[PDB]
Amino acid sequence: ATGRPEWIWLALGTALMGLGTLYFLVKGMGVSDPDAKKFYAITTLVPAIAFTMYLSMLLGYGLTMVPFGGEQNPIYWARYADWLFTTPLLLLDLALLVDADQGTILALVGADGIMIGTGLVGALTKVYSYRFVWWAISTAAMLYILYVLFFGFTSKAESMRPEVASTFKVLRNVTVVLWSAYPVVWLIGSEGAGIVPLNIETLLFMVLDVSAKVGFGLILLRSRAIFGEAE
Ligand SMILES: CCCCCCCC/C=C/CCCCCCCC(=O)OC[C@H](O)CO
Ligand SMILES: CCCCCCCC/C=C\CCCCCCCC(=O)OC[C@H](O)CO
Ligand SMILES: CCCCCCCC/C=C\CCCCCCCC(=O)OC[C@H](O)CO
Ligand SMILES: CCCCCCCC/C=C\CCCCCCCC(=O)OC[C@H](O)CO
Ligand SMILES: *C\C=C(C)/C=C/C=C(C)/C=C/C1=C(C)CCCC1(C)C
Repeated sequence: ATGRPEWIWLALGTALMGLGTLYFLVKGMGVSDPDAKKFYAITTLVPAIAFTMYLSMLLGYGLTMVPFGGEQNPIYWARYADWLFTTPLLLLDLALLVDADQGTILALVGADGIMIGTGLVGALTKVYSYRFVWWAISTAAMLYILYVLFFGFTSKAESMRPEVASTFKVLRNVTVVLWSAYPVVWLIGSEGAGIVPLNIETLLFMVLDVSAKVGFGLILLRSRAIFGEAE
């Protein structure tokens, strides 16, 4: 409904995830290389899931009211349903690019699950001061992920094919900068201190989400690093 001022950004987000899904879908037709097919499958699913959850927030299904600080506070819980399934897939794109081992993949996906899950608990907590305890644990799990992407993945990438290493380093830098903004927006927005209003908070997440999913995919899927070395 248009009674919520943030609706314009939810509608724009819905449209851009939908167009991004359609573009990757058609671009992925004809790809027969089995390696490339993995990356197209992982990367096309990411905006498709986000499309459905931006639509649920636009129509009002993905919104709940949570009492804290005396007031009833609108909390879009569908963001966490979105991020639970899309953030592991983005990490898989990076780990498959560098041929990460299985133990490291499991550690990354597990820390990511702890990240989003404790962020969800913090979003729905009724005692104000406890919301920030959960924010801190979630941020600690994120810092572990960022550490592994630098001091574990970067070291191996330098020992692989040059195009793999070069594409990895670009996507790593994009991920580190964009993921690090998310905890800041939560802390000063309606889920945390309440300094920035919800309509502006929704704009900022919309720009971060499209850049981290559609922009990330455009860089990856235009690279030759996703094809096997063939003659
Ligand atoms: C790829 C090309 C596209 C480039 C696009 C990049 C733009 C990102 C914008 C961000 C935040 C905008 C923040 C706007 C803040 C307005 C809030 C305000 O000023 O409200 C006044 C208030 O009533 C009294 O303080
Ligand atoms: C206006 C359009 C709105 C947005 C569109 C609606 C999205 C939700 C619907 C469908 C899922 C469609 C398929 C998603 C799975 C794609 C996976 C893929 O492309 O895999 C390629 C691989 O190479 C194969 O082996
Ligand atoms: C490789 C793995 C691929 C993973 C593919 C999975 C994508 C699932 C997508 C979307 C719908 C999300 C639906 C979430 C359901 C929430 C419904 C609910 O619990 O509502 C409670 C209550 O009724 C109201 O507050
Ligand atoms: C690498 C990724 C880093 C992610 C983790 C970085 C955490 C730092 C955040 C916040 C302290 C900001 C102030 C919190 C106190 C809010 C009360 C207040 O002073 O109001 C705000 C003021 O108006 C305007 O700064
Ligand atoms: C879909 C796009 C991406 C990059 C999503 C990123 C989400 C996070 C980095 C979440 C961060 C949080 C932390 C670490 C602190 C509490 C709140 C969050 C769950 C938003």
